[PDB]
Amino acid sequence: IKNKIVRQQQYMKALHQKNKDKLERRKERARLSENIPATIESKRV
Amino acid sequence: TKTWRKWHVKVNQNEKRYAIASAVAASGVPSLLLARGHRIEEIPEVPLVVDD
Amino acid sequence: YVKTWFNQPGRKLRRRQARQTKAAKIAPRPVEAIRPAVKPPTIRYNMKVRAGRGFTLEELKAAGVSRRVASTIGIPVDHRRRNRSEESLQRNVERIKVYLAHLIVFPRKAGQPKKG
Amino acid sequence: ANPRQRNKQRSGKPRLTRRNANKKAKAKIYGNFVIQQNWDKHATLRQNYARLGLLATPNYVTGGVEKLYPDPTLDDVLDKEISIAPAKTEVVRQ
Amino acid sequence: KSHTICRRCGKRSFHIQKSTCACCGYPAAKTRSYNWGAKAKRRRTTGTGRMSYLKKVHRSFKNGFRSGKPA
Amino acid sequence: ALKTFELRKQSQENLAEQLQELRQELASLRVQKIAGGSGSKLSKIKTTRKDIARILTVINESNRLAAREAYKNKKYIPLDLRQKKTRAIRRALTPYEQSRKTLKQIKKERYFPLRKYALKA
Amino acid sequence: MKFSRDVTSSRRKQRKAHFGAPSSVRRVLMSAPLSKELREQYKIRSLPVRRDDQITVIRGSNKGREGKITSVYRKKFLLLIERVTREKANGASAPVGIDASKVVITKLHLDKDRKDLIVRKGGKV
Amino acid sequence: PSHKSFRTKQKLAKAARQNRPIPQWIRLRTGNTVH
RNA sequence: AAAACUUUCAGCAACGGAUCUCUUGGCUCUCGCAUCGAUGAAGAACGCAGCGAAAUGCGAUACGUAAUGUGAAUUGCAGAAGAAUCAUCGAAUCUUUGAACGCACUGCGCCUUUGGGUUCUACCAAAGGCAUGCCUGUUUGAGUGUCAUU
RNA sequence: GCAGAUCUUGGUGGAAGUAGCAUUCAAAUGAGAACUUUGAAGACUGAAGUGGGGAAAGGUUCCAUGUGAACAGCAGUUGGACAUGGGUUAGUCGAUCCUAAGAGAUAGGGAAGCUCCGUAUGAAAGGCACGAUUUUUCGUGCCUAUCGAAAGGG
RNA sequence: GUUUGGGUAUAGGGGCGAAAGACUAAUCGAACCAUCUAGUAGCUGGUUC
RNA sequence: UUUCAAUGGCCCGUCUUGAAACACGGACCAAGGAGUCUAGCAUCUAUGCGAGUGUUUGGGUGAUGAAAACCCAUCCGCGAA
RNA sequence: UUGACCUCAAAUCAGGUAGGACUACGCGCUGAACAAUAAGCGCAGGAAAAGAAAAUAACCAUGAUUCCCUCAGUAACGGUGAAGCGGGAAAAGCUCAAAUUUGAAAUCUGGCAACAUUUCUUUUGUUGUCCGAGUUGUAAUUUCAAGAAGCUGCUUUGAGUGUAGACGAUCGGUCUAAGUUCCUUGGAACAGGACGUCAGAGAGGGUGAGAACCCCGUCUUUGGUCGAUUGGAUAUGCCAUAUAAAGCGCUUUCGAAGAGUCGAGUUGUUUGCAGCUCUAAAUGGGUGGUCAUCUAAAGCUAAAUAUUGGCGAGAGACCGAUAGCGAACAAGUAGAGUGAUCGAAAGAUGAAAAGAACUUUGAAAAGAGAGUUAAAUAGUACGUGAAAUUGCUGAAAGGGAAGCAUUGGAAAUCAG
Ligand SMILES: [Zn+2]
Repeated sequence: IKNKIVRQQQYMKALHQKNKDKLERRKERARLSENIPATIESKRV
Repeated sequence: TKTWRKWHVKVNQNEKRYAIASAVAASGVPSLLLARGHRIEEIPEVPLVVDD
Repeated sequence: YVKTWFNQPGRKLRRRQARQTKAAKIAPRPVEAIRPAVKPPTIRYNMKVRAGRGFTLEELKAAGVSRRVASTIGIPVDHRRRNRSEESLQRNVERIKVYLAHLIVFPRKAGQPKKG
Repeated sequence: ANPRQRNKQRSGKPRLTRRNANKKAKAKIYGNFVIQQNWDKHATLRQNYARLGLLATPNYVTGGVEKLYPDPTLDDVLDKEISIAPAKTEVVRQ
Repeated sequence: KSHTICRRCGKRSFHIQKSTCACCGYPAAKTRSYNWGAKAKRRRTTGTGRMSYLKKVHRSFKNGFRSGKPA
Repeated sequence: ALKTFELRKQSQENLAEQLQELRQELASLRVQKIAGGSGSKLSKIKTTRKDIARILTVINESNRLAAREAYKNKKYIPLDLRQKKTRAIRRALTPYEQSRKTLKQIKKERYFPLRKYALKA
Repeated sequence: MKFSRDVTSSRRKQRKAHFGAPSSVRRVLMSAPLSKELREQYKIRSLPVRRDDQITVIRGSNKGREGKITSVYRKKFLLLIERVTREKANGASAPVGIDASKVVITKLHLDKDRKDLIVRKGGKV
Repeated sequence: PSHKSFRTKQKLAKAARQNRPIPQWIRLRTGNTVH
């Protein structure tokens, strides 16, 4: 959106929509063995 | 600002012809070409005239 | 109200192209018609000679050009002007005669019915 | 800036662009074929007429003309017949 | 309410009692307009709507308003 | 979908039965959209709508070409079959009558037309 | 220098025309050079990019990569080449767009139209 | 009120439905605005 | 008279949005051309996309149809595979309004033709018509208007 | 080229955290309960209601579900908020029809003119029947706008 | 201890004059809007290294 | 640079008056913000020419931006009584 | 009785046509306060209007209109303020009324019918036929510059319809030279260096940083090629109602010329024009100075000229987000008002969204590790990030002001 107020407003609606749905799945879910934080050391060649 | 500001300037046709004559004569002076900023340090002759 | 002149070089060019457009059409004949020589009407300018509007009926008749064919070959006619002296007559009669000598008139395609 | 110009600025329909303006382009010769074959499109019509042997105007010229190089009693005449005029150039002769 | 929606211009400027629009002068045949109202003119003049037909005409002019079909 | 050239190679009542069939298919597809459909059906809606438009276009042009044939070489033809350039152009003098001249002016241009000439320098 | 009054040298107009171009115009804008071998074989210096063409990335961080064009993204002036991707945080791969001028066409997806286009541009096939 | 012209029902519905959240996918297609 | 507090200075972090650079905008000048509408304009309203609110486009054939050109896209996702949210554009479509035209401003009429139905002297639907002034012609008239008719 | 114009626009201070703005118990729900919900107790309007309906007016504001960004001179699990969907069914009820005071086009007449006066006015102001068909060219007789009431008439 | 809802019509200054008429106004008393207008300044305030 | 010591130091602008003081403006910062363009006249200086002087109404001409530059027919302005 | 005609009606009669909008420029009308102004009203076009002398002049005369320069701040009028001449731009001229075709209404609309034609099945005609219009006058002929009618002997001539090719114009598609070699820096080479290439192209734009050689272009092009539609000529074919029509030149013959208009009186507006009363003439009438000049009361007319609008184009010693249009972005939008009207604020992540997976804390919003990136001192409250102002830490000062100046001390820190 070339209009700065509108692109900001849509982002805030997008951010709320994303955060709400991320925790909708998070509360539904509540894994540790598989999902581990990847770091630079783990990504070292 | 107005568009009828004076943009063009009158000059007597004699003074314009004077300045053009003075400009050509200055072009034939090697020292003025160097001060002008021309790299004519190896030009065979000033004024430089080539064939037709 | 201020009238500016920023279109002065533009007006100059547009008039040149109008002459070029006119010549593009009428290509061999001149872009201007031949004007007569008249003497300006006052004691301050009567010693001069300037261009008139057209040639008088008496001038054309002495030059052998009919008032109907004059316009066809580019000779304007001034039905209002008259020749009060023979000097005006001779000045413009010879102007027409010189113009005729330098003129090349191209023939025209005519209709010719088969019978009489 | 007009409402009618802002209308098509925000529009999706393309502008009706026409490309017709090329200054310095002199009108091409139709009319006479002999004049067309000998007309050089660069020159002016005064230069072209003089080169061809024709008079652009039969009247005085209202200004200075270009100099490119350093140039080196009723009855008798009312009755006289002007003996035509010479054809200077080839095109006039043609 | 002293004004209602005007049938012509669609603005809520149609005076009920006078039965006349204060904006466009409806139902007079001509539209209300004033030279002292320069901003009022630009608010409703040509270009403020669609100009659907004028855009067609402007587009048709270049070819000389030709009709028919291509070869 | 429906190709316009093979559509134009058919008769008007055949084009009508195809249009009726397509309108039924469109109605069924919009019923599927309200009941919960797949992307294929939702994409089929637009194609069917364009196919209806193509059939209607072919029917209308065939109808109008018949009207043009019926009115060919007639003094008066339907307004929608007449030219539509602008209102002003329709009111203008035709090139014929804009070129009408009196016999007086015809004789003038017959006997004294503008001549072709040139001036020798 | 440009001498035509039909072409504008204005930066404002040129950038508006570039970023306002329709897809048919961006199709010309998204052109790539032909490789040396293709150039001496077809007598054509450059061609518009078309899907399934075989190209080699010449410039950028992916200098040297090769692959087919999986999509020409005309609305962004981008070429998505197979296997030239970027690994997001979550593990999905986002294809990396390359400007058409930064690749070189090593093999063309020849059709009847492309052959007609080739011979049209003073070429040979 | 209640005895309302049908044009009013269309007029009221369109005015209200303008006040509606702009879709998420709408933003994803570059740009779309309010008002 | 230590701390707090107040002030000063420096550092960091805030608050704010100046500066700098930029710029599909504006403004000014010049040049070319002449094209709205009863064949319904300008304007207004309402609608239309697989997922759309504005803007854009379009009008129930509704982000378009035909035709011609280009030649393989669209793109946010899904989906599809002479493509296209492409260009050009000579064929069309073009709801309700508006000079706005049967009369009114949710409505109420008249005329012509055709059609439907599980019911046919009824009911229903469809299509095409019905404004004003003036002109030319046509037809039908009126007049204790001017006459002719053994 | 600004220190000032009770300068313009924006930003931010001190004043200043200042001026200020008839319920009780247990339970349930909730991360959270002075404000929600249920039960008990105590009270308030007392048919002139804080009751129950409509007109005009608003326009979805009705209902259900979700959320607790902005609202809330406090707050909320909360609002007439936000989001998502749903909801108004008529031969008999209203409009539709009629007229009212009045308005108003038409006929005409003014007016340089936008327009004004005028409403049966010095308007050719619209019908009905009859007939063996009448020189197969119609004779005879009779009678002579619209808008304005969702409270009037039906 | 006759008001009122909805719809409506419409004259609207002042003196002069017995009246009629006038003599200037008016759109009544006014209000609001937009242009004219950048009305009229011997004045106030400010006027930049 | 901060701070201390000793010494000195009345708030800036505006206005009024012989002069003050009043009085008016000033919470703070940033950005903006006021002798400009044009026509006429006059002086002085410079420049070109000089009993002359002034090309740019207009015409010619200008291929490399042609709104420039370059050229000047007839007039006319002022001066020379 | 029958029938002519006049006048006046009617029809959803056949076929047309008017309105409204735009309105920069143009022509009328109306018109103030302080200006043939603004506002108001009417009507146009691509230009409009004006226009072929009831014009100037006083000359050796000029010669429609318009426009520019000059005349000229002159004459006049009492500050207002011309015009003739002169120089230029562009140039083009004309049609009626008034005449007996009178040996012939010779003229025209419409219906129907064929036949062609087309920007076009959309356009435009032709031929025939019939009904009408028209003698209360339609053609031909004439317009004062003349002219008619006779006469004469010279010079003249198409309102056809094809084809061909050339020359122009408009539209649309198409054609176009040369590095992406080497090294360094960088996330990216378009930077620096090296070696080269093209240039009738070293304009501009794009591409991950300054790109003539990567791309679009640019130049060639003041053209090739392909169509499409046109324009005026040229050559040529066919047709041609010429028993015709013209120009010139001659006269023992003729020569019509516009009325409630001019004008006079008087009242308004500013001599022109309007009202009112009165109301002409025929070498008459108008206008200038006996003379000159012109010929009103009917009409058309290209170009030079104007153009804040319309459809486009090219530029700039212009503005650079408080500027430039009110509006660089949802801009006449949100919003306000019963209404006429009023009317903003608001541009910048990055090369790429790669827009932060995953773990943990929290009810959640978020936080913290982590991750992407050249960079998060780029996290959408996103380029740079000033000051006012605020919190924090450090240092110091402080008994009812503070700022400041001077001189040094102390502490800290610089040249050194
Ligand atoms: Zn209205």
